[PDB]
Order: sequence, then C-alpha cells, then structure tokens
Amino acid sequence: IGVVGRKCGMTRIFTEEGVSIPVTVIEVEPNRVTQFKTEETDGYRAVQVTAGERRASRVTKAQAGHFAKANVAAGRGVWEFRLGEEQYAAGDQITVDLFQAGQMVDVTGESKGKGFAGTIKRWNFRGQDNTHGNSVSHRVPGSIGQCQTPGRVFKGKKMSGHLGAERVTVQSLEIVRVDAERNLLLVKGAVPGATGGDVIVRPAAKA
Amino acid sequence: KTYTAKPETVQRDWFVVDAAGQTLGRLATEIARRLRGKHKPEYTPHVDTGDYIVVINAEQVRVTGAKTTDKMYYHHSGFPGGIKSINFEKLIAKAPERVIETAVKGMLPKNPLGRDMYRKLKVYKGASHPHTAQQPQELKI
Amino acid sequence: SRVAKNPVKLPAGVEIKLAGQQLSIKGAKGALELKVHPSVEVIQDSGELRFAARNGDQQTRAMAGTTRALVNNMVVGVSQGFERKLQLVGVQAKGQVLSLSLGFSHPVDYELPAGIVAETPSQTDILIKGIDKQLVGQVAAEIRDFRPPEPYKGKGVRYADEVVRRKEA
Amino acid sequence: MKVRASVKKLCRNCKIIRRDGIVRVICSAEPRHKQRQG
RNA sequence: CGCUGAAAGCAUCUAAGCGGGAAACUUGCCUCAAGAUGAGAUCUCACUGGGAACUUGAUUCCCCUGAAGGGCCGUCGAAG
RNA sequence: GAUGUCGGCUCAUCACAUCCUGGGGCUGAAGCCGGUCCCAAGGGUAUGGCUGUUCGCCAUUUAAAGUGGUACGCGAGCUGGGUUUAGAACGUCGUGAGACAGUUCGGUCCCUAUCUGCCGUGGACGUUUGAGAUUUGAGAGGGGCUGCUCCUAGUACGAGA
RNA sequence: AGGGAAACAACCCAGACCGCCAGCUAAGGUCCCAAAGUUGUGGUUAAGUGGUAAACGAUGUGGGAAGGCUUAGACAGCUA
Repeated sequence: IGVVGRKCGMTRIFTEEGVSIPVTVIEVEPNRVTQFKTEETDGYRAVQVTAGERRASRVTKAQAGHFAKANVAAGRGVWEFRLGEEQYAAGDQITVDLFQAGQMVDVTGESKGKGFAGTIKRWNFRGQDNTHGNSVSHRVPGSIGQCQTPGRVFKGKKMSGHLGAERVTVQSLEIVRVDAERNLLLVKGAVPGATGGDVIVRPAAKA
Repeated sequence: KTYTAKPETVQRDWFVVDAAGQTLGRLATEIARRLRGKHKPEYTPHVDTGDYIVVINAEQVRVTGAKTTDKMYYHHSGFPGGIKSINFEKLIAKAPERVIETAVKGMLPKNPLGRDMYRKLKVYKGASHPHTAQQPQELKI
Repeated sequence: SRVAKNPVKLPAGVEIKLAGQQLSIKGAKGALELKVHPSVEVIQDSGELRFAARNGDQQTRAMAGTTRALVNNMVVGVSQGFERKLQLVGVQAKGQVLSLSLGFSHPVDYELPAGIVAETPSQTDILIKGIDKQLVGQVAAEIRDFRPPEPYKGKGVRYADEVVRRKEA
Repeated sequence: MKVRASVKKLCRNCKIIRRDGIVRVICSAEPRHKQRQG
C-alpha cells in the first residue's frame, strides 16, 4: 500500500537546534480507490487508485465507465498497489494519514530526461587526454571489445544513448512532516524527477 | 506413386500419459514417437501426423541412479558470464513440467515441424488436466 | 557373530503394534515410537522380537543389522530414560528453554523440543533425559557446538568421558 | 585435514574410511594423522 | 562439525535415515519484462441494416452505415 | 596481389593456481600475531620520483595493492616516447663504398560503417471482433566493497609483558 | 565420387557408363533426433565409469587358486 502524489519542489526545514534538513514536498491530493483486485477474481491482491481531475472530454467512454462503476468521478492516471492483507472498498479514500513522522519510506518517480548522453555522462567513463598529441577523439569511448576472440561485442556493453525518464526508486527517506490539513508529505532529501511529476510513496522495503 | 499424408485430412487423437513414476527419457521417447507420428502407417516426414499428448503428474517423473541431485540443466542468458544451471530436483520444485518438456523437445527435430509437434504436447503438474472436452484416453496403462 | 540374528528380548512393558510393513512401539516412560521399517526386512513375533533379511544383497545385510539396532535402542528407550551428562561452565536451567553463558557477552538461550528434557543437578553440569537416543545425542551435539573444548587451559562444554586432547605451550 | 594422493595408517590408532566416495583417515589419538583423500 | 547406525557382537557423519554450516548458489532489494508466437489476466466501452452472383469455414460485389476509439493537424513540455 | 610493433591512455571480458574480505582443519596455534592446507570468484584490488619502458628500484599509502587467457585483449578507439626509411655525428670495424653484442639529436599514423556485433530509439504486422486503461511474472539485467574509534572489557587468556 | 567414423584429402568399407518410387549386402549400426532389436540367454558394473589419464593410495565389488587360526570352544567387546 502507498499513495500517489506530485512533487512540488524542494524546500528546507530548520530544527530548533539549528540543523537545516533538506526537504522535498510531495503534494498528495487524496487518492481514490477504483478497484480492489482480489486473488479469487484477479490472481493477486491489489488496489487501484486515482488522483484527481481529468477533463470530461479527455476521459474516454471505457475509462469513464470504469470510473463510474466505482462512484469516484476520477482523474489523471490510474495506479496500482500490491497488498498483503488489506480490505478496501471501491469508493474509499486513502490519504497522507497512512504515514507518521519518522517513518522511513520509499519514493519512486520518473527521473529527469537527459537526452542522449555520452559515455562520460551516462556511464562515468574517463576522457582521454586533451592536448598530448591527441587526435580528434577527446571524449569518445575507448575500445569496445577484444580483438578476434570473441570477434563481437559482448551484450550489455556500456555505450551511449538516453539517460532518460526511466523509473527510479529512492529508498529509505525519512518523513519529516505529515501535513494532513493541506495534504502534504515533507520528505528528507531528494526525489526522482522534476516539479509536478507523478511520484509514488509507499513504505520502506528495507526496514 | 506412394501415399503422402496431407495436413487437411490427418486424423489426430488425444492421449493422457500418467507420469507417476516413469523413467524420464523412456517416457519421453514414446511421447516424441507419438508427436512425430511414427506409430501410424500414414507417417510422412514433412507433415505432422501425430497425436496430442497430455502428461499429468509431471513431478512424479523419476530419474535413475544419482541423476536427481546431479543432471544439471544449462542455459546461457546471452550476456558475458551468463551461464546458468539448475539440477533435477530444484527444477522439479520450481517448474516441474519443464523437465518433461525439455526432454521431449530434445528428442523432436529442430525444425518448424519439431515446433509444431511440440505444440501438441500438453504436460501439466497435478493429477488433472483442463482437457476433458477433447476426451483423451489413457495409454501405456 | 552378526547382530540381526540377535533377538531383541523386549520386556513385558513394551506393547508393540505389528502392522505388516512398519513397527509402532508404545510403552510407559515414553511411547509413540513409530518407524517405517524398510522393504528388505522381516518383522516376526514370539515371546521376544527378532529380525531377518529377505534377499541375497550386501545392502540389506547392513539394513537388517541397523533395524535390530534401531529397535533395540527404541525398545530400551521406551523402557529407560536415555541420558547424557554434559559438563560445562555455568548452567541456569529454568524451564523448557536452557540458559547458558559460555564465555561470551551474550548468554545464548537454547530451547528444547518435545520429547527431551534437561535438568540442573549440580553447578557445572547438565543431565539430559529422553526416549530416543537419536534426539538425545543430537541435542547433546547441539549443546556441544556452542563452545567446543579448547585444549590449552580447558574451556567449553564436554562429554561425560575424558579423551580430550590437551596441549601445553 | 591433510590432503594427499596417498593416505595411510600413520600409527596403530588410524582407521581408513570410505566416506561419501572419499578415502579419509580418522585417528582416535592424534588429529594431525587425520587425512583427507588418496 | 556432527547424531543415530550397521555391513564388520565392536568402532565408524552413511550404507538406509536425520542435522548444523560461507560474501559462492536460489530468493529477498531495484529496473526491464506476454514478439513468454506458450503472444497470459482484469475492469470498462463500442457496434443489434438490406440485396445480388457463384462455389455454401462460405467468399466476392453493390447500397446504406461508418461507432468505441486511433491518427493527421495546431499550441507546446522540466519529453526529445 | 600486406594479418601495420613495444609501451602508455580509454574500455574491458573470462579463469582460479584467492591478494583482501568470508567459512574451516592441523599446528612446534596461551592471546596479538602467525605457518601451512582445504572451501569459496560476490564485490573490491594504490598515487608518485626515475627511465620509452613492460619489468624493476625507491617514496608514501591501503583491507589488499593477486596470478594468468583474451592476435604477449584493445592504433577502420587515441598516442607515437622505444624499435623505427631517407639527415647528421661519436666510438669501433673496413683501403673504400659502407657497416654495427653500439650510442646520439631529428623525423607524414588514411578511411563518410554495407553486413554481423553492441548501445539507444522507432515504423510494420501479429496476439482470433475491435478499443481505453490497469496488470501477473516465464525470463533478463543491475546491485553486492571496506576502514577506524568507541560501547561488555583492560574482561576471558597470559607469572608478567 | 558413394557409405561409415558428429563435422574430418590421406582412416574403415567400397572403385560412380546411364535410367528405376525393385531386391541383397559391406564397413558401421538398430530408445528419440534418424533407417533398423526398447531382441533373447548368462553375467559384470553405481562411476553417468561408459563418455579423457600416470606414478602411487584405498575393508569398492565379482571370480578363481592356496595356507593356518577353525567347538579340548577362534577375530573385537563384561565378572582376579
């Protein structure tokens, strides 16, 4: 179980003893249960949620009927949460209330798309020398493989292209503040993605 | 000219093999024999005149000697260093039907016909199969 | 001579259950001893119990002897309380769990399963009581690897005998 | 243990055992005459 | 490192049968993943008209009808 | 009718005959240390002064600075210091042109990738009427390192240290 | 050339005049890839030996010859 919110940028909190703790603030408009997938009817236990406000003209008839079984009147995206043993009816509303402070949590978003990186930026390679006789290749990868054994490049060779919008989980981030009146998690540190990207906050896998 | 079987008017039957203590490859050789259609006088080597074989208790299949803890199964994942192995008993715990499938697959030809014959083998795990509509009858009782 | 042709000579207080393929031994001071007797084995009856093989193998020749030995210590453990006196350093026996601080910062607590029981007759000693010698010897070995005997000064948990190899530097 | 290609009974208390396909030697007196395969 | 234990009245980790045991191995952690042609599963939505020829998984042709939705296009993006 | 060296850079990949880290046995192993031999390949595994160096010798680190295969991996990825064409000089040999178990200064490194491979990213079709979304996970990849001060305790051990 | 030895001038069998939807064989083979014995009788072998290999080391097991210790009561285990 977890929650779906959007990243509102990073801020800071000073404690009274004087340490500034770096804080990202994950705004969680309250998530609305659409299905409850049971192992009898679906093979596994899970719950679908929704987070608010799509236009009427952007919700298709299949999608509107799915959002009208569950009397939810629902919004951008649909997300899923594998469950162990929890019971949610298909109209319920899970909020930031499933988090306390302290409360180590795992946060996943989509990382910021760097476009088509080179091997220095993508895989932290070394550059060759810039001046000592070096011909045209100052920033290129070096050799790829070995000569005639094997006579081909091994799979998974580190080359260049698209440091992009992959899914990244950042795990064991402490919850600084659960602010349920205006629906906020304040989370210690960095979180993957830009401001306003969708971000999934569920408790820590390494506890 | 001699007879050629032709894939529109080939007769196929459904059969249940109960692998409840059978030797692995001595079961697989009769299964592969019946998937190619070697037991029928209408055997033509370029058309599959075989039968559909259901195998039910495919974790009660049995290897002789010390092949239970031994008999590694290998596969290379494609990446360097990526050779991967599993023995008989951890494969019969993980995916029990994969034993009696890779035995029969290795004894079929390495053809698109061998793929088409392998599609007629339906091995399962427990004592039942989801094929009561095709009505298979038991063989090698 | 060979041991399978040596009969069991069970006392009167061992009321067995002949079942055809597996033996089931009941009695007082412990009971419920079941053993799946193997295929190459004969279990017959008289005033006493006795065993014989079935076929001319060297594999069953070991098996009839071990079946007589298993039912020998099985019967004599249904009759008597199999023991062991493990001598150690510091034993605070309290209940179904055992508590011993063998020279570490933590006192490692050892629990005892069904069957076995351990007592505290002295300050440095443990007497065990059980109905099968299998589990008696197994829990004695499970106590023993908590701290094996150091040779030089001599520390750890021992057996009842003294054949521990001691060295001087 | 002491791994050789030729295990022997070094003293009278040594005893040769085929265990799990390995020719080992157990000594009831001195564990330095324990030796593994041969 | 063993318990019990014979073959081999004993002794023996073993031959049957039971245990402990490492960053190795399989999970656990993260990511991709049904082109997994074995192409899986859920929830929801859409379509509920005639006729002719020839050969009746029936196909082809004409008329009407083109839905759910997808796209082209435009304004763009912390996506490229 | 050409398979272009040694070294360095950049990037590697496997083995295990294991350098560290992990698990053990024996000891002429009291403890801190060790010696040797098994088991283990998961991850790690210096920066420099000199010389063209590989190596080596030093300096200073580290838990450790492993050994090897890969065209002594890798120049259609770079260098071009060494060898190394043409210039010149020294010593030596030769009457000489010239030469060298030799030294010495100087001296052009071409290619826009078709195919396999590899890293990315699409277009087609198929999944059995079609569609919007959400998914299970067969399988695959990544990851996996380690030091120090303290806390029982100056205790167990050791005459003591 | 052909067939066999997986693939393999030189090894084995055999020397292709042409056609055949005829038969019998050689080397090699007869569970399935793949044509033919899941053939018969008697054994051996538990290592996957077969399907890589030396000095030497092993109560691994089958067979065949021989000695003496062999109930006045032997080979390891209890009552001076």
